[PDB]
Amino acid sequence: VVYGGGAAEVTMSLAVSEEADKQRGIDQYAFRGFAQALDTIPMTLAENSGLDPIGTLSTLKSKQLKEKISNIGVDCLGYGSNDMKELFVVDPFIGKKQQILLATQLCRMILKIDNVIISGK
Amino acid sequence: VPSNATFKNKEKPQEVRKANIIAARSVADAIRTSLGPKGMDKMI
Amino acid sequence: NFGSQTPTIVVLKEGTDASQGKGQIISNINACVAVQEALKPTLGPLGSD
Amino acid sequence: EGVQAFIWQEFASALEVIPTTLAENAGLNSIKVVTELRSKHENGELND
Amino acid sequence: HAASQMAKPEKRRSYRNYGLDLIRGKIVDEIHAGVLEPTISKVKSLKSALEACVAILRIDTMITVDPE
Ligand SMILES: Nc1ncnc2c1ncn2[C@@H]1O[C@H](COP(=O)(O)OP(=O)(O)O)[C@@H](O)[C@H]1O
Repeated sequence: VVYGGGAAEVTMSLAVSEEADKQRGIDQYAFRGFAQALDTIPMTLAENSGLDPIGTLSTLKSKQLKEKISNIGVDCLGYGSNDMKELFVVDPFIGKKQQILLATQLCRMILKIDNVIISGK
Repeated sequence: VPSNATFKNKEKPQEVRKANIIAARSVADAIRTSLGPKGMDKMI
Repeated sequence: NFGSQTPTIVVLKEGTDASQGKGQIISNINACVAVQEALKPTLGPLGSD
Repeated sequence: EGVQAFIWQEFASALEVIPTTLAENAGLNSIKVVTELRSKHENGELND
Repeated sequence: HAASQMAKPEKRRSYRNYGLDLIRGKIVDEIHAGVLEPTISKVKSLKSALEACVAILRIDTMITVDPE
């Protein structure tokens, strides 16, 4: 079980960006691209709700650094209480786990494509 | 927080600005290979 | 003798290509190198698809 | 401390294309150079 | 020619000014064969042939505009 509302992507985003400082090397920029990609889903939720994606993402990132509670997320219904526990929003973890696997493993095949041969219909 | 303030309309200019940046960066990519002493000439 | 045309007999049927000269065997080399051009970047674990 | 400051962060990174292109056209790795550029340009005021 | 650079000083040197005889299929001295070429012809040829190759090696992209 996990709690939705953009709280899962923000929690997993800061964990990847923290490892980028320890590893460094040539892959330091690889963890940054994966961390910025996870934040796109919470920022997309703020676009359809007419919010500021910058102010919303900065609040979620500052909350996870101050406290360890991962239940803070984006509210598109605007009932207040960014805590997902009070809003009851719940998502399956098996669903959110496949979102990262299907997105990462598909981009691995796309980036390997060099010569593109397309026949005429 | 939602449903209030204003809602954005005519979002095509948001796509027009993207189409203008992508088309301008595509031109800057061909000239980019000519930058610096290692650049190459462009025959037209 | 059956006509004023008197056509000239061609050894091979119309549509047959030519050969010999210079570069006929070279044409076969450039055909294999061009096919090799696609398979070269696919070599190695860092290669492409 | 403003949204204008967040734009200036992208303005500084946009100027890095010139030294990045110099390494790409010369065959050298751009990140390996920029990693040395950031360290040397911190102490040195100029000419690096 | 490979033995001409290593021919070393002491005329007995020789090893140079030799070329191909296409009629007889042998290597003979070009001085006695009566074949000579101006020196300036070699200087202007190598410089002109290089400028043609330098201009081509420097072209990354060819742009062809259709006529109006
Ligand atoms: N009422 C809600 N409150 C907070 N977040 C929500 C709500 N409904 C959906 N979401 C978030 O929006 C995301 C997309 O949900 P939705 O578009 O309804 O289905 P799907 O997950 O198949 O795209 C989910 O990850 C969820 O966290």
